[PDB]
Amino acid sequence: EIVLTQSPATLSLSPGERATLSCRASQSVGRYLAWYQQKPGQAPRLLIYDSSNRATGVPARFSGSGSGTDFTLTISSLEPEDFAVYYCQQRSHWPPLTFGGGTKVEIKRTVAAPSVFIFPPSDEQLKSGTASVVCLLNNFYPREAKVQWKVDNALQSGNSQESVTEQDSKDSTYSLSSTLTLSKADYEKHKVYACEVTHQGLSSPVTKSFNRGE
Amino acid sequence: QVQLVESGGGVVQPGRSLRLSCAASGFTFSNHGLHWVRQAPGKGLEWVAVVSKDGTNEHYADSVRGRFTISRDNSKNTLYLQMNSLRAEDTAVYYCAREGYCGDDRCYSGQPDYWGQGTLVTVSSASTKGPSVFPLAPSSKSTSGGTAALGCLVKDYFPEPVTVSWNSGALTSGVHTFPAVLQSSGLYSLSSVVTVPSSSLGTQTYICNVNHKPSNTKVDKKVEP
Amino acid sequence: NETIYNTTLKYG
Repeated sequence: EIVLTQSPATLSLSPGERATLSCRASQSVGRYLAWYQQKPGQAPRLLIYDSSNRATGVPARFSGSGSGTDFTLTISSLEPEDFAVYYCQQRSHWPPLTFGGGTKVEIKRTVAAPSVFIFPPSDEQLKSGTASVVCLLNNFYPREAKVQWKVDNALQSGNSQESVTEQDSKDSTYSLSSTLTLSKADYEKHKVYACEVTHQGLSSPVTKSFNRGE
Repeated sequence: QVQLVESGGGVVQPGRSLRLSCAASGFTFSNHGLHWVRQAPGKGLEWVAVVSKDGTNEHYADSVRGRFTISRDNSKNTLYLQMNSLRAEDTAVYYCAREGYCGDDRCYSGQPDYWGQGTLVTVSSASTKGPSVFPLAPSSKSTSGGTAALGCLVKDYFPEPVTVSWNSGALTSGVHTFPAVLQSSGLYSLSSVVTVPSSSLGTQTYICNVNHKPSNTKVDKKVEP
Repeated sequence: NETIYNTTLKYG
């Protein structure tokens, strides 16, 4: 198969700026390379085929270039509706028809530090035999953030899962939820539960913590 | 207008079978090859199969060969994907897509140009289970400079989806309902939170309305400081 | 009217 490598994974830009997206191939595809746009919940839409030909209804600000193993999609001046994920796809050597891994074009805004909140497990859940501790990181930018759980200062690994919202449509921030899950028996063996948050908007990492049963 | 409407996705157990259909209008059906392309949750696009415009030729992604069969009925403008021997890794939204015309001969273009809306296939051994709803109570440790956070933890349900509203949908400002996470149990769990003034914990009531139709679960939980 | 795309795979 011909593998397509897209870069960068994320482009963070403001409306009116130029976006340039790269698609590289593991071997030459000639000019048989296409680009799609996809918004959340929606199907892909064809933008470009044969490296540089625009499909129906595609505005002039989208332009494709390249041949062989080196291709780009350029958006000369980003409009609000242009923030989406973009995929390249080759048709020179198939099956299989292959796609790149996608580039997300996201809205850049000023750095915003998260507000951090911690929630001990509910008494009702503890009666059922499980303990979920939730750490909330609210309204931050950029998306990159590190959440570390510490239990009596011991750094936890493998017993938490996190979830992140899509970029907020009006303030362009993200929020993140991290859940530490323990059995009730394991949870009652320790005292201090802490969520330690590292983010570019904080001068130093922030810790939220509580004493079990307080 | 070109129209493509897929159906047939659903929850299915490993080893069992599902059949997808895609109905087409707005173009000369027999002039175009047809593709299936899938997208696993949080992942990119992966090609599945193609069938020639006359239905006499087809090709498959290596990982579905011997498991999925693509077919078409030109008399009904319908494309099919028979999905057998399903595996958890087959969980994805499946799109049907026509490709551009290439000529009168036995040809493919390999250029998808119109896509349907997608149909979701979820392969899992799990059984239907309603969620437990637990409060995320506001407190000293969820208060920051006049802002308090509270919420509901909707834990251990199957399958997706659940709906969460606050105060019967009247309160959406400050609400974040997070994407569900799949636990090692095979059950899902999610949190819905809202930030409010700390001055409002005694003057306002906050109730999360959780609905899980597969289990007929409807819970209204008042979240207390 | 439909765009005519180059053939990239044939069958027989």
